[PDB]
Amino acid sequence: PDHELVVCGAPDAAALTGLLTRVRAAATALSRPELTDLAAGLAAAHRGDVPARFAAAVRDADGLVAALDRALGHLAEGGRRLLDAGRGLFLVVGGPLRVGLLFPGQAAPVHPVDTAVAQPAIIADSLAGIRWLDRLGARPVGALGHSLGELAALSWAGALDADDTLALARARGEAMSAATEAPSGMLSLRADLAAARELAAGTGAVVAVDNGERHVVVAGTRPELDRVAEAARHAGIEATPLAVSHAFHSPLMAPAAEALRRAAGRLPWRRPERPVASTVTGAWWADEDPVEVLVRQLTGPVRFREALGLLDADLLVEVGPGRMLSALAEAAGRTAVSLDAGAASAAGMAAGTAALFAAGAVDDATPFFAGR
Ligand SMILES: [Cl-]
Repeated sequence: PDHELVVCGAPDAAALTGLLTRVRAAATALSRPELTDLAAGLAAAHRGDVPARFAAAVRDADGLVAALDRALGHLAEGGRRLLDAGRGLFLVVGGPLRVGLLFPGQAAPVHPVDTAVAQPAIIADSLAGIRWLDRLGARPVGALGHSLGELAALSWAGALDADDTLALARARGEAMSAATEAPSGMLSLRADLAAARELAAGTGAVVAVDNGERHVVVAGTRPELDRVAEAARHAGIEATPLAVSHAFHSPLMAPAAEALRRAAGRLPWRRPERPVASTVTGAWWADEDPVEVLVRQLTGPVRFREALGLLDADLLVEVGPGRMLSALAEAAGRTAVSLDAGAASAAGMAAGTAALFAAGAVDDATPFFAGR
């Protein structure tokens, strides 16, 4: 892997200080294979009930020394909690913390693209992510899925098996690409929901995605989006056209409901057994009919702002390809990191697994070192 995961722990903060000091000494000027040994040994020896925890995703020994120095300096001034998702560095004394999951939708990297291809590809990566959390015994407090991601969240929560979920994603991708006729698309506004509704009022365009206080996407035909783009310029609101050929999350997707209602209606749906904050309802999932919810998801808005606000969590882990949702979460002042499931680069796997270990949501990092 291009990044190594280095974890360790101790019974308390004083003991962790002593260990990190020894590890720092042992790490200086190690070659890459030597660092791998040091890391693999630490993961084997520091797993189970590990009261005070450190985890970092590092490119080399000098990155490891830099991480240890930050953690040591933090401990030295009496700090008990350092969570730097953008540097893959996590220190927690006296956790566990509450961790929530984020499942991305399209517009996510596909391991513009045809939505019939992208949807099952993305869901296949998210389902691989779920197999990783399962291999780790991860205990998050709940999940949300943005758009297409609601399907992966529901599969994580036990509402639908992996094979039926992937089959649904294929059928949904096919239905959605079958729906539009007249040129249409999406326009992202750097503005809140009320400002977007003011710009869209009377234009024909509607709110498609409510991401946050500074990010709301509207959808409509091309003449409708041009009216909003004109209004946004006059109001001094920044409007960015999206590279998509369909309105999504608007009434122009209604013709897909027949095909999707059929596909979804044959499946063995179960009640979710874990909490899911829905971006269709903006509420906790509480015994909804999943078919009716998936059908109105075609035409209604993505309620990501509302769903993220429900998910009470100190740290969020994105389980899917790319890092779109972690970027949205950080825009809301939340702490988030992505596993970047399916990527060529191990960067996200290392950083995401480090976050899950330091937060106490997984007890054993050894699966990172298996089958190299
Ligand atoms: Cl394992």
